Formats: sequence, structure tokens, C-alpha cells
Amino acid sequence: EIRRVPEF
Amino acid sequence: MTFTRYSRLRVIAEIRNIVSSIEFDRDDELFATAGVSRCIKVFDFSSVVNEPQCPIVEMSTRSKLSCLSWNKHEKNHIASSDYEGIVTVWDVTTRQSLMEYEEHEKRAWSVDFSRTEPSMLVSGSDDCKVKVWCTRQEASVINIDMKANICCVKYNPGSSNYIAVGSADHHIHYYDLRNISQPLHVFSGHKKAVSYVKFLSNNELASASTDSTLRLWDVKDNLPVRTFRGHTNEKNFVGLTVNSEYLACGSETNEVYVYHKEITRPVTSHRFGSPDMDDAEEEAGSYFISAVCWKSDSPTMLTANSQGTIKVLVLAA
Repeated sequence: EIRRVPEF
Repeated sequence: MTFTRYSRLRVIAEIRNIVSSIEFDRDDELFATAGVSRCIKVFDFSSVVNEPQCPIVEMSTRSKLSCLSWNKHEKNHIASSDYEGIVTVWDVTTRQSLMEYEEHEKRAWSVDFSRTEPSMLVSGSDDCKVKVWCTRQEASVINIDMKANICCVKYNPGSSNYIAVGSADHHIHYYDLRNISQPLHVFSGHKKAVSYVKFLSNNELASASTDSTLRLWDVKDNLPVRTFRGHTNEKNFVGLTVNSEYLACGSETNEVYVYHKEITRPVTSHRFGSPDMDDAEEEAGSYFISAVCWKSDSPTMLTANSQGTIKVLVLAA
């Protein structure tokens, strides 16, 4: 989760 | 001929948690790794390839690291972006932080040192700002308020006036830093956040996204070119690296993928942790490739995964 890409 | 020049990736060395970034220095002599362990490690490439393993530098950091970028002129300088938002320039010989840029208010996902104006570096953050910095100045020199999270920033390789910005809004915003009122162009096509942007050349830009595609774009004529498919990338930063001819990326199946820029399907792939004999433990979906980096235009690549394993791979017939 630390490398989860954000969504707007 | 091109599709069939290479059919496999050979493992030529292995160092056996998440490595967020793996990058070669200016001369492809040293490489550095960084990630959640709060430690920037520098390795000698030739030593890693030739010997049966220890970093030559370790620099402890206060925060988890997201990205590294070596300076293209000052051999010994490397930038990091961290989860506090700090963008640090380090000297790997003295181990000291040379600059600690602290204006971002949230994690800085990306940093990039310019090739052509080597004192310039750019960062992007969850605070929705792109910041351009000069190593001779403590305050940012350009600030762009983007109004969506910024996942990746990259300078054009031929000119420090242009940056590609990959956003959580699903678009690549391509800016001329001399007039930031509007980007030169905004490239739409990805269906999810754009996690990486990397240039193959002055006019060719590649992107990765959590829509399980890479895309190639023409930044001279502002055109979509090609979409690459085969890998699995629906959630994480899994790495993107490109050179004049090839794209490589990670996958959420513990596999590295390689594409030739002219062909939409992989030319090859490599599994980390493929089972042998009666192995019956974790499945492939339990690990992801987390960082990749070509050794310039050669068939050699560095790769790392979410367990911290580092491999040197080489495309081969």
C-alpha cells in the first residue's frame, strides 16, 4: 500500500 | 528481425524491503537503490556483475524514499524524494545532504535532475504541486499548481525548458517552463493515474498507468502513437524505464516485461521466483516488481522487487 498509486 | 533479436532476459547477477527506485550514475558505473528501509545504498556495477556483495555507500534517511535521480554532470551527487515531501540532494562521497528542499506539504513521489542544465531538478507531490529547483538556491524557482496529485515528473533529455508531468487525473501534462499559464499539450488516453513518464528521445515520450498499459506519445506533433499491453498493473508503482528502442516495466505478477517501441505485445518477460520441483508457497500475485532501469541504450537492465531482491538482467537471443 505504501506504493499504491493515487487516484484523483 | 527486431521482434526476434531477443527472446529472453538472462540473469547475470542477483543480490538477495520494497525498493522504490534503482538508478545508474552519470557513467553507468555505480547504481543506487532506495525505498521503504530509509537507506540509500550505492553499489559498484562491475563488482556486482563479477563477484559471488556489499554497498560501497549507505546513507540513512529520516523518511521512506520514493525516487532517486543522479546528477548528470556532478558524478557524486544524487537526489531523493521522500514520503515527508522532502527533496534532498546528497553527495555519495561525503554522505552529506547538500540541499534539503522542504516546501512540499505531502509525499514527493518523483524527482528528476535535468541532463542539459544539470543544476536543475524537478519534483512532484501529492500536494498537487510541481516544483523546479536549482542546486544553488534554497527556494524553489518555479511552482505549478496542478490541482491533482502528481505521480511523476521528468525533464526532456534535450532541453530543460520542457517537463512531462504524470497525474492522478489520468493525463500527461507537458509543460514549457518558460510559460506555465497552460501546458504545451495535455495527453489523454490512459484510463487511470499516470504513474511514470520517461523519454526515449527528444520527441518520444512513454508513460505507464495503473490501467495496465504503457503508452507512447509524440511530443513534437502532440500525437498518440501506440499502446503496449501484456503486463498487470492495476494498483502499484511497478517501474518504467526506456531507452532509444525499448520499454521495460514491472508487473503485479512478480514479472518484468520488455517491449520494443514499435510492437504492442511484449518481446519477452522474466519471472522472479518461478517455482522449482515441488515448491508450493506464495503465488506470483503476492509480489510486484518495484523498480527498473536500463543501462543506457544497452540490453542490460537493473530490476528490483517488493521483497528487495535486485537482479541484473540482459536481453538475449
